[PDB]
Parts: sequence; structure tokens; C-alpha cells
Amino acid sequence: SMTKTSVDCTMYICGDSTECSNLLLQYGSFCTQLNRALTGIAVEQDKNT
Amino acid sequence: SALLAGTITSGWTFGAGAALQIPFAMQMAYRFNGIGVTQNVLYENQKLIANQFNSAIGKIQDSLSSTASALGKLQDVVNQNAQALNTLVKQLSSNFG
Amino acid sequence: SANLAATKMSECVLGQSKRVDFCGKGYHLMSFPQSAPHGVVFLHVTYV
Amino acid sequence: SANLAATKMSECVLGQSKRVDFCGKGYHLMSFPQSAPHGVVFLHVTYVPAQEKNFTTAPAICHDGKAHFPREGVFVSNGTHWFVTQRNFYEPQIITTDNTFVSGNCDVVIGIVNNTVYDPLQPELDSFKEELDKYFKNHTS
Amino acid sequence: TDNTFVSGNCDVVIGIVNNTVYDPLQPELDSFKEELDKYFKNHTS
Amino acid sequence: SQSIIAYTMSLGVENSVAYSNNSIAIPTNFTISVTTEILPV
Amino acid sequence: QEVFAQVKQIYKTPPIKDFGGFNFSQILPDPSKPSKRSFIEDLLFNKV
Repeated sequence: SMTKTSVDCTMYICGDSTECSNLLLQYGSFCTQLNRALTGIAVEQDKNT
Repeated sequence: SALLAGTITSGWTFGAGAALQIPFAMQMAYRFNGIGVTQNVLYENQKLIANQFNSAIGKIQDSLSSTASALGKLQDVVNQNAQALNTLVKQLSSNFG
Repeated sequence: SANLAATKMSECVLGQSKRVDFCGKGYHLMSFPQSAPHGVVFLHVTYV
Repeated sequence: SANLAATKMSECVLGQSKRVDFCGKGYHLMSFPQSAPHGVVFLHVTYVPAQEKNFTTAPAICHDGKAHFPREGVFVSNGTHWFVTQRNFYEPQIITTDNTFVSGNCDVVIGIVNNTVYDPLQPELDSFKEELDKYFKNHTS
Repeated sequence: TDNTFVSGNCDVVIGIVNNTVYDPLQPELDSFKEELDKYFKNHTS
Repeated sequence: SQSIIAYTMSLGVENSVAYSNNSIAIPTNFTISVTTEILPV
Repeated sequence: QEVFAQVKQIYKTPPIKDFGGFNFSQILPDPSKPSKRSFIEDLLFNKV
């Protein structure tokens, strides 16, 4: 198994700002797809153990 | 059905060459000799093994009918395709800036 | 998964594999394939 | 593919793999590797049967009241006498005590047939009895 | 005899050599043969 | 007088193997075959 | 192709079935159905 990592899409791009978050919503599901992918990795790394 | 009909009749013969007709009662005698069990156990317990195998297949039919989550391994493949196809379509509505 | 299913199709179904925890729990005897959507289902007969 | 090639290089070439459809169709014997651009070519020697013939089989042989099972091979018959041969090839042999083993009785196994189990000790003692008879005739003569 | 088995003949084997296969049943019958031949000497007495 | 024809996929020769309690088949002959397996490295 | 079809020869089930007391009718296909499937494959298709 490898190190389990989870990345928050909102806080990584920009922190403590609501202006950039409105510009991030225009880019669609990029946050959803990148979060489910890293979440699935953390589950598969637990299945390996 | 082709692999099942051959395994029931020809057993392990048709895989490595031409199909050889063998009675299925004698095929398990060789399969027990492969795991270290004398074939004398089969011929004496054949009536008992008949109740063990036929009841085990019935438990599989009951497990698949009562529990529908055992096939979730294939349902994930459909779900991964559904989530992938739906997401690619929903991106058309996003402004992308 | 297909290469793993193809290996178990030849060794577990067609022949008899002595590998441990390959054809399933127990001493393997015979394997019965079954058609399933986007996959295949193996019925493993073992000696426990 | 490299891990699969290294596995076939180990099992098929160096040793002998009993895996089915691994070293190629048929019973594997020996594998000859050959260098190829951006890869490798494996030449496998396999054992496949050719001609087949239908035989009559029985699960056991009933002789003295106890069943007899083959140690190696199966029971075959051409319609006259019951023979013992391997599954991979036909080599007819007479049913003996060294080729079988006594277990159970004749009332358990379904399909058991009656036949005579050859005992090699009987003719050896019969020839030993006739050998002493020749000496007995020499003392009387 | 117990360690080997009789198959074919000597002409079909390439490189076969001649030797004497020890018969494990030979001395067992010869050990009794010496005692059974003593009865043959008693028949003449 | 040849053209492109369309037809249903055939799965190969259909052969029904005889099955019986006392019936058995043993090979009386064999053939040593050499095959080729190609894998990239 | 590497999984489902191992051999190019089709095998058929004999009409007279004596297996020694075993019932394979669950894994064998049912010709009376409009689509060819076994009793186990009938459940595998409905649960997906």
C-alpha cells in the first residue's frame, strides 16, 4: 500500500476567498472528478492491505 | 455452454487436445488424486457427495436471489461508465470561464 | 481483470490448478463458468 | 508483458510448467527462447494426442469379494479382457496386484464388474513347486 | 524388481546395458529351499 | 463473379461428444507440436 | 475472445443424462427460454 492522500479542491486552488470560488464553479465538475479519484485511491489502498 | 458441456463430459481432455469421452463419476476420481485424496473416498461417499454438491448449488441460487449485492463488482463497471458518460455530457453546460 | 479471468478460465475451468487461493478457498476440483453482463461468473467446487 | 514474459521465461524455459494454456496449447515439455526486436519470441514444445479409440471402462474389479482400484491409470476393455492403461496414451497391461490396491468391498462401488486379478506370486510359487518336483523325481530315480 | 518394472525388450532401447537385476523373492524361496530339500533326503532314509 | 457477402458469425464445428457410464476414450497416438508465443519486452 | 471462447469446437449436452446422482440443470442452459441462458445466468442478468 501507499500513503493515503486527500486533497480539497476548494482550499487548494484558493483559500479564504469567495471571489475565486465563484470563478471555480464556472469550470464544472473538475472538483468532483478530482475528489472522487483521490478518494477511490484511498479506498483501493485499503483494499490492498 | 460449450465449456460446460465439455467439462461435464470430456473433463480436462479437450483443453490440451482432442476431446476424450470420460464418465463424470471417474473425472472426480482423478481430481481427488490431484489434491492428495484417494479415489476410494469418492466411490464410497458418492451418495453423500451428491447431497453435498446438489445442496451447495441450491445455496448459490438462493444467495444470488436473496442477495443482489454479490454482483456489485460488475455493477461498479456499469456505475463507472454511467458516471463517466454523464459527467462528459454535463460539462457541455459549464461555462468554462 | 480480463487477463486474470482468462488465466482462471484455462487453469480452474479447463484443467485443475494446485495453486493456493487461486481457484478459491480450499483444494480446487472443478470450476463452472457462467455468463454475466460485462463479465463472467465462476462457480468453484472445492474440497474443505 | 515483461512480467508475463519473465514468468514464461522462468516456468516454460527453465523449468516445466503444469499450468494449462500458459506455455501454449497441450502438455508442455520444453521452451526455446529466441531474441526479437523490442521483445522476445518463445518456441514451445507441446504434447498433444492424435488418434483416439472408444473403450469400455469399469470403476472397479471384483475378484475375491473386495473391490480393486487402479493405482495409476484407468480400466479399459476392448470387449474381451479388461486392461489398465494411462490417460495420456494407450499401453494395455494385465490387471495385477501391483497395479491395483484392495479397498472396500464389491457391494459399495456402483458399476463394479467381476474379473480375475492376476497375482504374480502364484506362478512363482507354482514354478517353485514344480522345481522341487523335479528334485523329488531325481531322488526316486 | 521392486525398484524397476519390466517394459518392452532390450532391442527397442537405445544405449541399454546388461546387468543382473536382484530378485528380492529369490533368497526368500532359496532359504526355504534348503529346509525343504532336507525332507527329500529323509524320504530316501 | 465474386463479391462481399455478409453472414452470421459461426462459432465453429458443432460436435456432440458421446457420453455414457461405461464409455471411455484413450489416445492411441500422439503428436509433438511446436508453437510460437510472442510477447513485448 | 481471450476469456469466453477457449476452443473453436462446439460441444453439446447428451439427451440422456446420468451423472451419478448430480444435477447440473442449474448451470445448463434452458432451450425453452427465448434467449439461451442457464438457471444461474437467469439470475445474473436480472440482478444487473
